[PDB]
Parts: sequence; C-alpha cells; structure tokens
Amino acid sequence: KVFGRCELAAAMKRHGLDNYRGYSLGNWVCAAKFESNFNTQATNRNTDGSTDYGILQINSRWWCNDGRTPGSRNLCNIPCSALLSSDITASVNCAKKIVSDGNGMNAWVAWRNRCKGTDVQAWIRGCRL
Repeated sequence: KVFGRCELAAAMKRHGLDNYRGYSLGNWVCAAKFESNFNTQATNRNTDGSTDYGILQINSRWWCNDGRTPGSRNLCNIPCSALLSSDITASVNCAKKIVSDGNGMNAWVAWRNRCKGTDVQAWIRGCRL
C-alpha cells in the first residue's frame, strides 16, 4: 500500500506514535516519506547483507527475522515480511522499540539527514487529526 500523507499521519496517530519518546507526528511522517515514500512494500538491501523493510525501513540486522542476515537478531520478534503489510501495526510496534534503544530517531539515517531540525510540522499540515 502507498499511503497518502494525511492517511499515514492518521494511522500513526491511531497507533500511538504521535509524541512517542517525544517525537512529534511530523517527525514520523517525514521519516516515512524519505525512508519508503509511504510505500508499505518498500525493501532495500544494504551493503552488509541486511535488508530494510516497510514504511519505516526497519532493518534485519537487529530488528526482524528474514532468514538471510547472518549473525543478526530479531529484537522485535517478527518476520521481516510482517513489516510489509498494509496494516502498519507491526512496523509501529517495532519502531517504538527502536526509538527507545538510546539514539532516538537517529536510528533512521534518512530522518537524521533529511528531517532532523527541519519544519517537520509541514508533514501534517492540512490533515484532519
């Protein structure tokens, strides 16, 4: 599924991401935009052999099991395939664990490079929330 901007903002809010660990909804929306272009099916192979999955490009090195990331963990206790669903629950639950891990949203390199410090509220402008 390719979410609309305001549609994703509503789903993220519903699932408890808005101000989670102090990160406003705009931050999450912005991260999703640059991680996946709002596409739940997005996958991207990394140089180290791990793969990033779903709307928030959650990585198989630590967070999910894909069966082809040697030495990796599965700290969210999910198959990485679950992170590709049209329903964002698994991605949101796992994101919450990630953002609690110590470095906040800096875990998402596209958030640090493209969202951090910017006017992230723009991402939820006009949305009925």
